[PDB]
Amino acid sequence: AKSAANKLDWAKVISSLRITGSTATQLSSFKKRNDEARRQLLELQSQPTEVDFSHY
Amino acid sequence: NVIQDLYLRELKDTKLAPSTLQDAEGNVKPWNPPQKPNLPELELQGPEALKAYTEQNVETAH
Amino acid sequence: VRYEASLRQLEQRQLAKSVISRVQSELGNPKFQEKVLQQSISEIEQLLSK
Amino acid sequence: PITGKVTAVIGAIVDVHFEQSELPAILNALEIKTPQGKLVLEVAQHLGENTVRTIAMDGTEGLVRGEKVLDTGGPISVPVGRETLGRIINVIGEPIDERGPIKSKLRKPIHADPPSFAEQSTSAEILETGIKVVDLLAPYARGGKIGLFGGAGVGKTVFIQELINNIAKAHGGFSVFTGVGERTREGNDLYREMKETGVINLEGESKVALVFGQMNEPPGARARVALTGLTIAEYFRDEEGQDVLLFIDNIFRFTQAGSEVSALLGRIPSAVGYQPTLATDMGLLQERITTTKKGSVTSVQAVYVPADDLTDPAPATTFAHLDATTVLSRGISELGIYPAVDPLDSKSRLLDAAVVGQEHYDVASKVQETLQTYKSLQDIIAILGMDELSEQDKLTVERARKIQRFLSQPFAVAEVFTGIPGKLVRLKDTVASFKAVLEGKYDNIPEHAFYMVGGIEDVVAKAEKLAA
Amino acid sequence: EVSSILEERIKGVSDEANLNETGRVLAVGDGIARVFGLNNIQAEELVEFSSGVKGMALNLEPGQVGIVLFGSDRLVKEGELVKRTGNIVDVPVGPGLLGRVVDALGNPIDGKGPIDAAGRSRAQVKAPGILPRRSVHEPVQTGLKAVDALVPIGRGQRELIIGDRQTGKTAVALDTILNQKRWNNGSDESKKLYCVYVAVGQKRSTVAQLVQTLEQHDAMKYSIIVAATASEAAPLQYLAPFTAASIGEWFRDNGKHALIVYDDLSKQAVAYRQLSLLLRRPPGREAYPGDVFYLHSRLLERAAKLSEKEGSGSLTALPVIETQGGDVSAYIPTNVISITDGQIFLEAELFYKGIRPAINVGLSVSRVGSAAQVKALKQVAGSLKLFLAQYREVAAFAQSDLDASTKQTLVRGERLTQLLKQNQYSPLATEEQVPLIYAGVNGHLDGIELSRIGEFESSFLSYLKSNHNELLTEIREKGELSKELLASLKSATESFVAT
Amino acid sequence: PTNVISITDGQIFLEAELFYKGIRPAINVGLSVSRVGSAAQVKALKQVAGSLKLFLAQYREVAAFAQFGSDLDASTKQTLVRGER
Repeated sequence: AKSAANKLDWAKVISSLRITGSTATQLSSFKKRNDEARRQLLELQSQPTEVDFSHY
Repeated sequence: NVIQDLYLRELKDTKLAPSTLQDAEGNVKPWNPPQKPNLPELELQGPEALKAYTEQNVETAH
Repeated sequence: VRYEASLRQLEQRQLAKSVISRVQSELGNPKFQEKVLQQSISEIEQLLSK
Repeated sequence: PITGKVTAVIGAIVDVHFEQSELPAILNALEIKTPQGKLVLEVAQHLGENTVRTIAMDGTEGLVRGEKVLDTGGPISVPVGRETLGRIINVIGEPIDERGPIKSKLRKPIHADPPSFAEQSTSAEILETGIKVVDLLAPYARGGKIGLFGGAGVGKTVFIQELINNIAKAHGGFSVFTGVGERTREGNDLYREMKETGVINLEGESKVALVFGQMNEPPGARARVALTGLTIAEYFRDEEGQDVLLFIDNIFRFTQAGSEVSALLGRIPSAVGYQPTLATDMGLLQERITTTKKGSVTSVQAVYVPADDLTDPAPATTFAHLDATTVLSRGISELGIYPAVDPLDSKSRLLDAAVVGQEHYDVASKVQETLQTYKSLQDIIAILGMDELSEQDKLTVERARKIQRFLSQPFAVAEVFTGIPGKLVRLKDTVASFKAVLEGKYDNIPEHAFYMVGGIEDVVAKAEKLAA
Repeated sequence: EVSSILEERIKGVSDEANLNETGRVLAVGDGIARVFGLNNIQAEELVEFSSGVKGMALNLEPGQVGIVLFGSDRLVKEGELVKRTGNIVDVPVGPGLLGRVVDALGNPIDGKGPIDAAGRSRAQVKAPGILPRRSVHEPVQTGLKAVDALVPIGRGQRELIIGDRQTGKTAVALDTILNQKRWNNGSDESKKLYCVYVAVGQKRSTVAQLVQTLEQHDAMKYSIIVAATASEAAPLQYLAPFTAASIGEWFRDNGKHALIVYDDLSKQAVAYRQLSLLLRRPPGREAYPGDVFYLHSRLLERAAKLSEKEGSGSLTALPVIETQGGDVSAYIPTNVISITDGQIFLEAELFYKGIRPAINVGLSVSRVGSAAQVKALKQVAGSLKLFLAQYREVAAFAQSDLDASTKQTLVRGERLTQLLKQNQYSPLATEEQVPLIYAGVNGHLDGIELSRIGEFESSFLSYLKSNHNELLTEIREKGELSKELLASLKSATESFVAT
Repeated sequence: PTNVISITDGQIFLEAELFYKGIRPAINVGLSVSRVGSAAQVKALKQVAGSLKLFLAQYREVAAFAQFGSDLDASTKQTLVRGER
């Protein structure tokens, strides 16, 4: 799941505070969040491919 | 009476109507198959990117 | 499904105008005469049931 | 075959007595031959004694009691279909364009029942006008009634003509312009302008059929003229299967005419002199304008509110059927926007996420705030600058000017006029284009790059050409 | 197929009549046929013309009988046979109207086949007497925090939803219907209000949207929509709330509960005006019929909370009244305001200023109010009424040199106002109303910034559900906040505020 | 009055108070509109009078503010001085 990944991600953001050079490290993390969130809405969008040839 | 006359007349005299499936086709959307089942593109191969990245950002910790 | 529904209404309107064609035939026929007798006797039955 | 005699003419009320004993029905049209004239009387009441009380459409001058009246046998029937395109037709369905006989096929009776509840489409849809400010911030309903608020001089006619152009492109439709009780000066101007714009092309297809009812016509004619227009639009929907535009200039005249007709029919005056029938009159108009399975009649309805009082029963009854308002505005035209659709004063009841999608609604809401913050902030800016305002606030302020610029879309009709290429930025493309600006991906190229351009690509191309 | 069903309908034409009362139109003008005949005729009896038009006989005049046509004048013609149906106005009543959009006659305009009519009951039926009533105490939630707390809604009692023209008044009402789904789904029939929406003068496009919204939220199983659309004839429009009322009586009579929303009585008024004026009955104030007070009162008095001897039932009603630009002194508004007990007054300025729901707290009152209200929700919301009262008064004082006291009021008040915003067509449960208000009352929200109020709200709810859906369930089932619950709840809120 | 206003293509409102104020013609500049507008006046006169309408409208707005009292900024008092003239 995403939640293991995200706990480690946001914890690492608050660790990234304690250094500087996370200039685009955090931007890579944001991108990883984006596409992760994209698959989750993807999985919610899906309908079974075949028509319901029972009714329709 | 008149009910019977109409009933009889209508039922008997018409029981076929036009019905061409081909004409229907014009009025409905065509089924055509999906396109681009494209496999994902592979990028950032090798530690070439990583060595570059370690060097590139001067601030590796400040 | 949409065009199928369109066909159900279209068929109903086609058979509707076909029914009008049956009406014009009926009002010409000496069924027009014969059904006056039918109405007459039917009214006799109704009015006698009063 | 069924004839009667005029027995009274008192004003525009003509009492015709039929001796036939097989009287015309209510709403049937009787016709009287007149020396320079045919006079259509619409049967308004049966007074009994085979005397029918009829309302005159055309003038009642020099009528002679005992004049023979011929029953036309059904309501007024008006020619319908494509042959009407680019014709000016009076209420009685005769060409007043003087381009000779219309030479139409079918003619349809003007009173026709509105579609049944079941017949109505169950889903709301958006009509794509293309016009950026319209599609983004006041999205037109498909087959609804869009209120146009604003007089003339705010580019009302040019707006109307651009809508006519754009629907003719984007939905391939036809339009009916119904001049209900129009001022004949404006009618001449409109006819001229439509030929100039070439929405009416004398040779070749005309995108619009004109039905014009001057105020000069007697009360009966100015009432019924709206229904004549409506019938043509109904044919275009049902038979021609189009999405149709029905310009109705202006709804106040529909009400006003109905008031006068009612008074003449001797119904006890209703409040502030309106007809008692006010609700059902309006009902018969507005319910015929609808989306059906066949297509839609989308009505763009100009509303001139009497004495700028918009709480009079005529406005109140009108507003009951409007689904959107487009406020063309002097002030917005001052900024030099084409059209001049005020983004924050044009409302649509189909603005919501449930209709335009959550993505669009979010975008539109964000735009509403981005604009609106600048309109309030602009008072603070004018006293102490946008440098006083926070850096991020300043970004919104800068972006607001870019958005405002980007809301001007050059008009295709205005290619004839000004000579700026028309842009008909598609709905999806419009939403995406503004979305990209909101995401600040083009908050880096000149404000002037957004002025009078098309899609986001055209902002880019313009920016490049500005730099060059 | 299409032929077979049609063949069945024609086959379903049978028999012959035994007519015995007929009329001949003397004159038909202005929808007022005056018929010679109909010697024996009941008052407001239904009469059927030869055209098939239906009518009522509102005026039984000495020499002629003045039918009011329910059809169009187009098909009625002079001398026409006027058969006497012989039945004063009646409409099908039964559980069969559940999930059925019917017109005034009762014909399904949603064409879901003939109604499972369990009775036909008259459209004019006298309101329950003094002794048949019994005091209101059973709450009915609205899922709108402001409605439920500021102006709590009981059963069998009527309160207005009075506000300015098309400020999405219909939306406010529709929200209530959606919230009844939560209890309705619940099997206990003392938790089932079977709502009836009476769409008066509403364009068919609008009613199509309504039907669609109801279907989308799958609410068409406790809904009946009596529809008299704009096109529908002024007699149908006149009798439309009356017809609707009879539908309500069946539920009420069965001892069940239901909520009937007459929307909007302003259009009922216009129709009565049209009838009276067209029937040449003496006109009166604001050209509204003289007995318009009597009409409105008859309708509004049928709403009743029954006594246990007459089987405890109810027929909650919520008429929606359209103010003609804000004139609450106007003859039709003033009358209705008097007749009903309570008002909720939506205010246009607030609506435009984005406070949706746009309830003006000041001009909302309930005269039954807290008598029916969840005990828990009452406890944590006495404060809320008072705070908002202060916030209103100190609102204008924003115009500078601001007392510390005024600044405390302003902060707490602004946050509260932000909290009571609610997205239309989203209802809420009491168990989630109670926590949100608790935070605001305890001033926890004061710390939270205005922009973050929204984020706070949903988050607080999810946090409450995760941390203790035990707390929520206790609130739901106990219905009374115990000191232990208020203690625990405060802790939970503190913890949530911290995150 | 309602009927005629609709029929006519312009209104040239006069105002009694302004008559007393000594403005003769007493034309109430704000209520007076020409819905046939400028394209009927002399081309020269159109050029010169371009912002005259705007100035007068601004004068009216400013004057209202001015009668609610309080010191006005100099830019506003430029309007006031111009407006009076």
